[PDB]
Amino acid sequence: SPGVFFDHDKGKTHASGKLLFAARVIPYRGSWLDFEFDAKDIVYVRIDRRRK
DNA sequence: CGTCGCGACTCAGCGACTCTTAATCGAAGGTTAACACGATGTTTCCCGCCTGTCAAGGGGCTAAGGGC
Repeated sequence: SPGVFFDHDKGKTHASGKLLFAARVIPYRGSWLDFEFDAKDIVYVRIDRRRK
């Protein structure tokens, strides 16, 4: 369904054991947006999972 | 007697091939300037050569009947 999503990572793709909390808003028709974090504790706008 | 001028260093990071094994039924939707000679094939009959009938004629071979 269209709307913002916050998929907290379950440890996978983490530095050691930390979570990611990828805040992604899925539009009904358009380009996806990802506001996930990293091990450096920084929010990166991974638009449509292309770049970070 | 300190650092920094100047060097590697491994750490991260970024890209990327497969989804068993047989099977349940066959195809599958759009895109919308106008015209002109020329050289280039396309398609029809038309005679040329030749092929394939059956027949006609005949003879030559084979065989069957009659006579001594």
